[PDB]
Amino acid sequence: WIARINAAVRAYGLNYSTFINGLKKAGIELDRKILADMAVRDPQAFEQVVNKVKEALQVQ
Repeated sequence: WIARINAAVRAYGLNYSTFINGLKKAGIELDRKILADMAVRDPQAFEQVVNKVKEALQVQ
């Protein structure tokens, strides 16, 4: 539950590393292992986490 996170976020432009920082900016300490299930396998809830880190990080 590591490179599945990488594999999920590389669609956007995040390389998991910048996503990682933006998780803390969101204040949601996630994708640590076994969210990464949802990252690939539940793309509905994946898009929610991404949405929160998108405002918190990217578009902030």
